[PDB]
Amino acid sequence: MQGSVTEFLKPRLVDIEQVSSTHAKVTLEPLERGFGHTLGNALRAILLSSMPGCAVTEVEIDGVLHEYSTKEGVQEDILEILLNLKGLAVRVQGKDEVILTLNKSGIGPVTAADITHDGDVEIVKPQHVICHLTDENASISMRIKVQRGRGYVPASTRIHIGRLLVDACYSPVERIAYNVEAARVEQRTDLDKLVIEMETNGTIDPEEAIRRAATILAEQLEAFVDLR
Amino acid sequence: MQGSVTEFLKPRLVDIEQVSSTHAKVTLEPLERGFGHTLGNALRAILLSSMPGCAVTEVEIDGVLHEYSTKEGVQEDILEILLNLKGLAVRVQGKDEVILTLNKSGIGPVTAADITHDGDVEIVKPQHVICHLTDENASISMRIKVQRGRGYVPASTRIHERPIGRLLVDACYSPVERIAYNVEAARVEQRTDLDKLVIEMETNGTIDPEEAIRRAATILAEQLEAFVDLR
Amino acid sequence: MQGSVTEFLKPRLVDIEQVSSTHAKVTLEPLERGFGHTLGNALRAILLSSMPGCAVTEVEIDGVLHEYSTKEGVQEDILEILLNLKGLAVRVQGKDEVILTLNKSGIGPVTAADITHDGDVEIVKPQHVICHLTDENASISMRIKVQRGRGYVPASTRIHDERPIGRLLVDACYSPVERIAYNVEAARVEQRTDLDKLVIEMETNGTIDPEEAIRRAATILAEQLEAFVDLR
Amino acid sequence: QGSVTEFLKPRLVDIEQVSSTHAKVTLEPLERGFGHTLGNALRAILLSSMPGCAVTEVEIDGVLHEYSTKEGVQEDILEILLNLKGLAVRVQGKDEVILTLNKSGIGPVTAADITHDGDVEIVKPQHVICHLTDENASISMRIKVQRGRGYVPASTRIERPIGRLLVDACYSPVERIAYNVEAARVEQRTDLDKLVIEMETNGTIDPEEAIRRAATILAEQLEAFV
Repeated sequence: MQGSVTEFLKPRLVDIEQVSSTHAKVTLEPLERGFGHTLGNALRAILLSSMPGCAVTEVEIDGVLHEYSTKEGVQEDILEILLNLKGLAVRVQGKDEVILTLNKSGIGPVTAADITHDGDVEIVKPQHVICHLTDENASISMRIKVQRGRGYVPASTRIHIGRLLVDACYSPVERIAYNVEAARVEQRTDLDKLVIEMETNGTIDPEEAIRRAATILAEQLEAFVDLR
Repeated sequence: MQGSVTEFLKPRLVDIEQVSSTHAKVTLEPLERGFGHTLGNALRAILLSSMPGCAVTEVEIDGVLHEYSTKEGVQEDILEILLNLKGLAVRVQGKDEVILTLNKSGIGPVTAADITHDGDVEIVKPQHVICHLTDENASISMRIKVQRGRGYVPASTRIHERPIGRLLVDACYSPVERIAYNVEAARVEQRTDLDKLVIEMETNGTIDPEEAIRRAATILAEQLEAFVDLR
Repeated sequence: MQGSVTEFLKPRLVDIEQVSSTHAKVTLEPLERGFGHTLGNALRAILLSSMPGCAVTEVEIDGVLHEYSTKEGVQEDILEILLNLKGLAVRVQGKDEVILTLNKSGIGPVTAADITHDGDVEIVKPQHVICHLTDENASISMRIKVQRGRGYVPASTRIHDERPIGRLLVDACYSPVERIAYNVEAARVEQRTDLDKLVIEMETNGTIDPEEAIRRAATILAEQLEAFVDLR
Repeated sequence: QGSVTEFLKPRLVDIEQVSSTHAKVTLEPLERGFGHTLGNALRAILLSSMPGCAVTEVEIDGVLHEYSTKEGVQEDILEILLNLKGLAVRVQGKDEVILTLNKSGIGPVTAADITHDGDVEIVKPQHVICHLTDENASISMRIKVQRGRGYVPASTRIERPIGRLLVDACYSPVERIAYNVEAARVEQRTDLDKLVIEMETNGTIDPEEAIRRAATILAEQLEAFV
């Protein structure tokens, strides 16, 4: 090449290792010394708190008046059910609120697969157990409210009829970790590669989780443009 | 939620408090919770290591063959002069290298103000003493090389050249010297959650506080180009 | 149900076991005897041939004229590159044709991660090697055409034209389903004893999710039957 | 997937009744490979999931056990139950209908002698159930016809005894199925087939409705994936 004063060498998503359906290892590579931790800490903060996502916020179970109520033909208590509903990982098309209906009579587990198939709704882990009906004459009929939000708004902060409130885990990102490691490139010798380890709820893809973290970051800096 | 700026309020340079000529307190305000430290740490890392800046790298003094003493008519030894030249804070237009000539005969201090006025070269502290000529028949004539760079770069360079440069001085190209930040709850009255990031800067004068920030942000934003939109 | 016309248990996606990023095991459960193989064979046929998906159809490499010509500074021959481009797994937003540009100068592998970042495009396996530049003065600049199609249409089945000169044709593997297998297994239900559970083993190219691959197979099936299920 | 109409959907294009209980239905616009896909799907539904009414119980006056024979009837009670098994009846919208058969005279007591019920349609009225020998002979029975699936034997059911008799239920409205894919010569394109489904029914079901019910069972199984 030809120049006089170098000041670039930007990283790019170079590899994706899906350890599982909800755990991956993304690696941004050309990283000038010190930039591993700079982007690593910036992103880890965005991923761990500013990611969008859908989450169950309310549930209306038939016969259940309040949380400390009773469901004779159900193994776990209503509280345990709301705790089960919190882990309902759902990916919805574009709406910011969708009502899910769950009708189930029988002996055995009432899983997320028993939820009424809505075309515009995606159930990440259908094998996710929400209930366990004990007797063969037992049944549950509930309307699970799923909303689009950010972060973690628990039941407390509110201003509210069997409307059962459930702690909202809106964030598609469950656990972020990063390592800087020497990306021993043939060319130079001082370059690193940032390895971002993700543990999502499935509702978000690793690469899109990164491209949204970067977008939140870059947009915060919009008022400090200065080209070059 | 749609395109270009969502729910997230964005920060902007809201105030600049120059504690002195080289120490200031910049404050970016509308900051959603958690963004104070996110930008604060991102920027503090860019400011503390990726800032450009000019620095004296070589000096050619007439009569002086090498860094070890003997200069007839000058108070301080050549080494002390090179150490003095290191502190020469210069802000240049757009040359990654400019040669400054300093001719001076006369009793008293040879300051940075005596350097030959180059149009594009801006001398931050003209009262910066480089020398002290003892007798009245004493004089120095040197060509000070000023280069653009980043970070510290020791006198270690080369191994074995029409144009030369006899004496070498350790280059501390960084303009930014020390960074500190505080998040503090902002004051807007309406939403009273919001924070304001206060970035405390101690520069070498060759760089303005706001431009130091807008360059830090630009290095950050450009690193993210493969995950955002630009490029 | 009340007057009764049904008298039959309907299966539903009950579990998804992602053996890996591109291999999963989907299981539809309440299945009346004989229905495991009936749906299993129906679906396996739809999945194995009627699935949509994105695929590289054309490529325009700078300096390369014919598909059987040389290249300065690249390890593998142009044919090998087109074969490499076939395995480019890309997931695009909403578009039946997107042009991807790949500019790369240097030494080492030119992977899918080097493709110019389009917002519209999603590159499934960025570590996918497309090239290997031998000398440092070596470089490739190509425009890879990615189209939305169905199943697999070989180069042969594109023998006419448009701009034959330069545009190198590549075999299109539109379907994101590389291999399907199914097992019926007794779903040893709590009370019943005639019920099975259909286990569909999938080996996709990543561009398609297991459950959506099934819900698209079922949709192709159900829609074929539209003239015998309603139409009135 | 963007989805929405790209494949050539087939439709019932012709019906060739080789006889009263044997037909050849043909669904035509069929993209390559879809002949066998639908052909095998349907053939499995037709061969095992079809409804159909069947005689399950019979209450003959004077008769108690199957070991009885009757005063005035040619064939023994067992033979009569075996005759009742072949009673092909098509009922409106019910899962159980009681048929009454009163008959005095000499000659065959056929399905045509069964008391005309509005809902009940008797497919083969000339179907012989009995043969009364003397002219003072007569039978009076209530034949129970139920809706169900597949072949459900009498052993799946069995003061002391109730009224009487049980008969092996052959609910399946269809006996045998066969299909051929054959290239269609549709005057549009050329890489298309036509599925020919050969049916041998018991008469209680029409060919086209047998297909439209097979397709409906199929499509409804896929409801959770559509």
